[PDB]
Amino acid sequence: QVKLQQSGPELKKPGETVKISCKASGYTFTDYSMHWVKQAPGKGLKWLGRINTETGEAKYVDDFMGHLAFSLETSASTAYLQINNLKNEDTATYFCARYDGYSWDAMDYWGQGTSVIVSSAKTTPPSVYPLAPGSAAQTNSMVTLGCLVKGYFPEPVTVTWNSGSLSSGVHTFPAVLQSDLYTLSSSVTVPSSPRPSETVTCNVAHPASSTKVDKKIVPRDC
Amino acid sequence: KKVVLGKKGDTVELTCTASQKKSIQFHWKNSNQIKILGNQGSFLTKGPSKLNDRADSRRSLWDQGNFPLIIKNLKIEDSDTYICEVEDQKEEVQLLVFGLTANSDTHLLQGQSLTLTLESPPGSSPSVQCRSPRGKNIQGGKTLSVSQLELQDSGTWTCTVLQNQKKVEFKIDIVVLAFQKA
Amino acid sequence: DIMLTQSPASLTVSLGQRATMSCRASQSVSTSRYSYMHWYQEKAGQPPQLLIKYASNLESGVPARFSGSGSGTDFTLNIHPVEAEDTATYYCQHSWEIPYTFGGGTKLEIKRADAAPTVSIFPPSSEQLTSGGASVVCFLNNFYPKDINVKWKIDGSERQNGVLNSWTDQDSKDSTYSMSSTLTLTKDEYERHNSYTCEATHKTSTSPIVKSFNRNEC
Repeated sequence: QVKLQQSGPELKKPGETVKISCKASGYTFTDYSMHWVKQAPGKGLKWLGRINTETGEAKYVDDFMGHLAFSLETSASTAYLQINNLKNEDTATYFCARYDGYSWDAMDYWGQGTSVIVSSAKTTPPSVYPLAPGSAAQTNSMVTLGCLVKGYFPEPVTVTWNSGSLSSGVHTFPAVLQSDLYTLSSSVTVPSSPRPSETVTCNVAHPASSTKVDKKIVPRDC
Repeated sequence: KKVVLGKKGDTVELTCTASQKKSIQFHWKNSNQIKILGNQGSFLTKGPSKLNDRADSRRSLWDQGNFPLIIKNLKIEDSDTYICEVEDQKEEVQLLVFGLTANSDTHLLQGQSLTLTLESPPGSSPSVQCRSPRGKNIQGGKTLSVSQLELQDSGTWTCTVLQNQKKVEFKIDIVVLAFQKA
Repeated sequence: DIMLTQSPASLTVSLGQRATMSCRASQSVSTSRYSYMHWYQEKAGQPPQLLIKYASNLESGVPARFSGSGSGTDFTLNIHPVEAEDTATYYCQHSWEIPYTFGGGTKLEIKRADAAPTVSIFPPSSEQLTSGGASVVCFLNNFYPKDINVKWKIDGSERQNGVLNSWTDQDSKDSTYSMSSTLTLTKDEYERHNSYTCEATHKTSTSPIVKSFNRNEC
């Protein structure tokens, strides 16, 4: 069982350089070509280039000269992809992958996926606001609570309830960007018995600013 | 290193000889680390290569240290630097596959223009020169042209392609008719 | 140049029915023996995963209801019977000649019986009001079809500005959709009004589902 391990996510301004790495551990690095694939947000896959892990030679299909430079470090079974003149188009998820030249497997092993984000906006932590029923009727039995995560940058933000103990009835909506700041919200639907009686807390994390906030939902009713 | 030439839709034999005259372990791959074929156990295996069908070896010659790669119905994009790997050997062979066609369909006419075109692979330096059924010699690059045809040209044309110091030779039959309009 | 064209661009199918997606190559990607084509599955916000390799061979683990076929320039996958977890985008790739390009992709959605959204409205938190902001959030959960319209009414008057909407992708379990609608005001604007209303209306429905709260009511 092999596996490809890439670099963590990256935040860069327009016109900067970024070098994402990919390391193979499980097979002999120099016995398999390595391919890179880009997937821009909301779009499909698109092949980028293969690099010969024996010769160093690589062939790619990038517009404009430079901008896309593939390289190697055989000494540590690691292939690199460098993007030199970044743009808002370059903002995407990047995957490296092996191609079985020996047997009738194909792109049999892929990478975790690196998330390059190119934008001029500065890193901003979120504000976490709890959403509790003002004084609406108890309705059926399943009360709806929520959490509003407003005004942060960049992506991503993750939301869990009771450290993940509450997974059912949970709806976490995709973030929406408005003027260089994202806004996200999440809801949870639980019976009228396990609240206010039991504890309901939303855990939101924004690793870009190293933020962790555990907000407990407490009823309003004045 | 070694450089072999071959015709379109033809057959060629790329040789790879290791010492210890015996059936030892080997395999062929192209420039892109794709196994063409090799011996697994004792049986011949064929890899994901584009050549899977048209590629083969010769079993009996394995006990003589020979491990030949044999490719039938040669297409042009088969041109590549093939690598044979035996024990600790890396024997390389560059195959270049040329082809020759007459871009003037066929059945030409006295006075008309004839053009022979050389289908070469990307990144080659071919030097062609031909010989009509008379003796006259013409030479050029990918495109050899006869300004205006004769009836004496109706016959079999021979053409020599030169890559490096090696060379291949095609023959191509051309017919020429006469005409008038009164 | 080797272009892969997938059809349809999107597919809607009920549970238990057969899903058919085609992939046409501009030139042949096969050699008598084998065909160099591959299918991937990429669910909502997931990485792609190899499903079929070399046109007809199921990847390990992949359920038997998946199948691939074709040769030369025309290729087909089949999913029968379709299941809830099959909601995803599916792509196709050739390994004939570098570049190993991809198809345009085909999004598969499951058709279930229509459902009524579980509407819920929320006044601004005391924390946000302290910071000078005032967002009113309204959730429309577990409805179908996705075709839905939401309307805000501040004191019986329709409000269009400052409303931002978002939807989750089709759920993998129950096959429903959901919607968030957030009305962002300043505290000043917020406290200048009393009644706040969130109304859900479909195209395929006559009954508007309403949820309201009075600001003075606390």
